[PDB]
Amino acid sequence: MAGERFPADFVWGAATAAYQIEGAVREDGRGVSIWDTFSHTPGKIADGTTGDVACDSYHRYGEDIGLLNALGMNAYRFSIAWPRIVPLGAGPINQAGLDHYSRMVDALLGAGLQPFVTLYHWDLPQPLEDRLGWGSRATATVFAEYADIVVRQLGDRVTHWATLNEPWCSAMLGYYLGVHAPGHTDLKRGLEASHNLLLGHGLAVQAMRAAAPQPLQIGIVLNLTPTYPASDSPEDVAAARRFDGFVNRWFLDPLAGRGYPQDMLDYYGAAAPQANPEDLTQIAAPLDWLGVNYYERMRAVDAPDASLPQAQRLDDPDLPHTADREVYPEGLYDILLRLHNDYPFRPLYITQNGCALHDEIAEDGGIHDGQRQAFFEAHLAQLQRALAAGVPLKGYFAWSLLDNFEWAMGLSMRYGICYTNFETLERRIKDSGYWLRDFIAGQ
Ligand SMILES: OC[C@H]1O[C@@H](O)[C@H](O)[C@@H](O)[C@@H]1O
Repeated sequence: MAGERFPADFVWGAATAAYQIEGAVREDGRGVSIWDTFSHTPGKIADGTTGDVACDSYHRYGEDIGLLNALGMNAYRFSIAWPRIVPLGAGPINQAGLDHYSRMVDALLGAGLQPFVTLYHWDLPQPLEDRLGWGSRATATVFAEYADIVVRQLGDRVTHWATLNEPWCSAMLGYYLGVHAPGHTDLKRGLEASHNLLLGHGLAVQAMRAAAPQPLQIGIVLNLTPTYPASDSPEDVAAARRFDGFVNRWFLDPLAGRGYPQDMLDYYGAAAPQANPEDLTQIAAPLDWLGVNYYERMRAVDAPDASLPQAQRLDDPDLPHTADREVYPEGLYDILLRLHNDYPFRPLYITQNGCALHDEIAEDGGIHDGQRQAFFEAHLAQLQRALAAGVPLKGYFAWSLLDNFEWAMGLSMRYGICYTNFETLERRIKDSGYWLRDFIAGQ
């Protein structure tokens, strides 16, 4: 319809992550990941669940393909589990793991679904964490070797690759705030991890281009949180700037060849890595695209007594909330306009966008998730505004294809466009999924 059309070659998909969906944690040579360790640690997961079974997608990926087909998607964004490919992190290959993903790629291509592969969505092999994990430069080197191994096997068929998904999460939630695996709580550890993740990224790009049998389109995927000061006071504006630095610019700027943002370097002081020029060069290895994951904004107030970056969220109770977040579609417009005007990355993909609700199977057997339908409608409206402004946006992936193991929240927190019955492993398309289907089909 008028003003609602996307390009005919637009990528339309849904996204998942391996540990969240696959299960089969010890099958076919898979090693132990930090998320195996962490979810089996008492108290770390809200509801006592683990990824041991999850959606059982290792075995049931064909059912997932069925859902993607029923939704009329043309792509699927998924991650490869490093523990299935190099079970010790640095060590022998596990060919059974590569063969699994090779079959899955062929199944997707046979269904007309373009695979968008993420190499790292948080499942670091535990042996590497025993040697400091992302706290060690050596983890970056062996990440790049893993990236080489996978591209050698799959790069004849998969053109679109991301290295990392959300390094801010891996570094800050995993090593500073302790809420994600491996669960450390130190700023310096988080910042060191952030550097070695970026370095791993850059080394992997270069290794991937060398190993690939055809030219690849290589990206990185960042979560970006547009930040707004709660008032125009100097204290609140500065807090917004610091939070923006903490999440967004700390990664955008070095990727853009701009070094680390100097305001944040000066703020972090000696807790930040010494970033020698050689490493910054590697970090800025040229990228073919950037993936944006968008959920929420941050409306920031100063919080002098809080941990760095001394900025807390002030919830606007005017705006409505999902099960776990404030809904703010216009922030997607703002962040895309910022990337378009202020940074060099292009084209752009929205690699995750979605929401969590208290979804229930209704008496009729459907899932009436109208707030999620409205979430998608409003965000896609902002993407059409962004396209109208000249933003080079080439695709959209709904987060998530199906309800899954939602990290520290366990099975409790449902982000799917399809409902997963975790006892029977049945999947059912929610109403929001049928809305997406029909919206995409109108294209
Ligand atoms: O809650 C937002 C988060 O959802 C998770 O399901 C995804 O794996 C993350 O990549 C994302 O940061």
